[PDB]
Amino acid sequence: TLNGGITDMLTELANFEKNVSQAIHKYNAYRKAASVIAKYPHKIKSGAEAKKLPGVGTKIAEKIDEFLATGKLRKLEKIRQDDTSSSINFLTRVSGIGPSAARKFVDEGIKTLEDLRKNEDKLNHHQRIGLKYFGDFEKRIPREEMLQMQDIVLNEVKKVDSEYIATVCGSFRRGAESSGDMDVLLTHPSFTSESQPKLLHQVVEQLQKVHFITDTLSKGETKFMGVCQLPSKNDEKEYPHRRIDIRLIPKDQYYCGVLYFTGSDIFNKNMRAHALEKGFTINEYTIRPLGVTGVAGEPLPVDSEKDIFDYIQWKYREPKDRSE
DNA sequence: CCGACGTCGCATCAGC
DNA sequence: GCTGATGCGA
DNA sequence: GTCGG
Ligand SMILES: Cc1cn([C@H]2C[C@H](O)[C@@H](COP(=O)(O)NP(=O)(O)OP(=O)(O)O)O2)c(=O)[nH]c1=O
Ligand SMILES: [Mn+2]
Ligand SMILES: [Mn+2]
Ligand code: NA
Ligand code: NA
Repeated sequence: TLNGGITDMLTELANFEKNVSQAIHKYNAYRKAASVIAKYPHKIKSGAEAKKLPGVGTKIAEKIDEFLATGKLRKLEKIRQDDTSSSINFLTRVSGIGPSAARKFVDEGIKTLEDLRKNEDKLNHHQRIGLKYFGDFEKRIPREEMLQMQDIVLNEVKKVDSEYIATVCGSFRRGAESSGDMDVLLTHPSFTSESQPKLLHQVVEQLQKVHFITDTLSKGETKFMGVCQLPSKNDEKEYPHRRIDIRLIPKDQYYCGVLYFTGSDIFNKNMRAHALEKGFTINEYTIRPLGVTGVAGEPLPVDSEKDIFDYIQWKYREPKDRSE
């Protein structure tokens, strides 16, 4: 919060670029700038000072100058009172409503949650779920609830077939005190690259049967996106509904998957950079050697996370030490 | 100057 | 009905 | 919007 006013500003600008102007690369630019400023251990005195940071250029330096001198940005203040733009930006907070749908809604006079509630038949299945759990989906999940959620998922998975391997990844696996969602990775010895596709279905079905999974956003043969909720403790207040994903991955690509979806974002980029250095290319699925001309060879056998590290001469890093 | 900038599974649309 | 495009989330 | 080939 050292430069909180600046990073709040850049984040708000980022959102209007994505949701209103539909300029995804400007969105990412503003977030890159906000992130590098968020890490900078001094209170910024000038735009010139900030411009030394990678990701902060001429225009943002100009904006920072205006903010420091006046306490605001004229453009941002203006788009804030724009009823059309502020409404488009807001509606995209509904899961399933992106920039395109939000624009169409506002175009025909639908600008609020209240308006969405009045117009169910113009909402697809995902958008209806996003509306129903609008509040819940914006809450974070305390680690304690995540632990209880993990208890349920690992138990039910093993109950379906004890040969399943399941891992809760993401921020939880890195040991975070709270999480945005629950990322579950699943594999099974009978599922390889060279291979039934009811393997995901039976796990989803069992979680529905014990009433853990409450809604489905999408479900194919390899990826489930949905909603879950912990059971209510006696006559206590109900737990918020939570977002849960389940990914079914071939055995031979499982740990490349666990690595990637454990993160963090930044650790992943660093690791992949070091791999090219050492002559390897790592994606979410595999690790392949690069020839002298840059030609990628066959995927290398991986039977653990650590295997990936050994391939690239890196010593195993604990998930709790993967913030970068 | 001017193109890159993460990527891909699933739901649903657009065209035929 | 089928194929490819588009929107969306993360 | 920022970067860099
Ligand atoms: C979206 C995204 C995902 N990942 C792979 C690694 C992210 O850390 C990770 C898990 O994704 P997540 O749930 O979007 N992020 P998180 O679990 O670290 O954070 P949170 O608990 O959802 O807030 O998956 C990336 O490497 N880059 C990304 O941009
Ligand atoms: Mn997550
Ligand atoms: Mn996630
Ligand atoms: Na800079
Ligand atoms: Na949305």
